[PDB]
Order: sequence, then C-alpha cells, then structure tokens
Amino acid sequence: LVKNKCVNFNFNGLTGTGVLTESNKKFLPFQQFGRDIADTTDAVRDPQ
Amino acid sequence: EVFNATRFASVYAWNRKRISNCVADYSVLYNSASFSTFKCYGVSPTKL
Amino acid sequence: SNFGAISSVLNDILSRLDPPEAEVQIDRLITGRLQSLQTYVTQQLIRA
Repeated sequence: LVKNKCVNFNFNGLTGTGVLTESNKKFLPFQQFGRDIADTTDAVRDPQ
Repeated sequence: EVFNATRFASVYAWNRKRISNCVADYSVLYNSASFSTFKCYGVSPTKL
Repeated sequence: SNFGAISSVLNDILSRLDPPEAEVQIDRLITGRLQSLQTYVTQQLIRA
C-alpha cells in the first residue's frame, strides 16, 4: 500500500485513479465503501 | 466436483449450486479444448 | 445513470468487456453524456 503518491487503485474489483489517505470519517463495521455525491468513490477500507 | 460430476441433473430439474469463499481460476477452463461450446454474455472470458 | 448500458462507470465496462464488444457500450454512454453536456451548455448560454 502507498499513501501520498497518486497511483492506480483496485480494491476488490473497483478501480480508478487518484491518491489515498487515512479517512477522517469513520465507517460502521458492516460498511464496505462510500460514495460522495454521485459516482464519486471517496473512501474504501483495505480488504487485507 | 461440478464439471467432473459423475451424473448430471435433467434440464427440467436443473440443480443450482452454492460457490463462495474460494478463488476462481477460469484460465484453466477455456484453455482446454474439451468444451464444444463456450459462450459468454456481458463479460469477456479472457478477462475473468 | 447507465443510459441503458451494462453499468455507468467506464472502468467496469472496460474491465468486463473487450473492445470489439465494448465499443457499443462505450458508444451508448457517449451519446447520452454528450446529449446531457449539450443541454447544460445551451442552458448556461441562454442564462448568460
């Protein structure tokens, strides 16, 4: 895993471009991933 | 256990399987010319 | 909105399919997206 450099990410099939960081927002234990506004994947939890 | 099954069900009594929590390697499947028909709908077999 | 396509995000469409059968789905995305952008630009122009 890399943090501060934008790379190609692919979490359980879902993929795209951008950069990652620790989320200030907190998930509930069941939640997989979130989406800001419409079609803006804004946060995922590492499956590993 | 499904493809090499000793016997197969009837067409009117088609049997429905449960597959989960396991790794699928379809590359072995289509690389063997043991299937007369191999047709896919909506997803490319080469990218499974 | 998928505009009748298999999905909406380009990444899923390009991953699931191969170009000789994907091009139709990306094309069906393009026509609708271009229609929407043209509508937005026309509205903005008259508003301006």
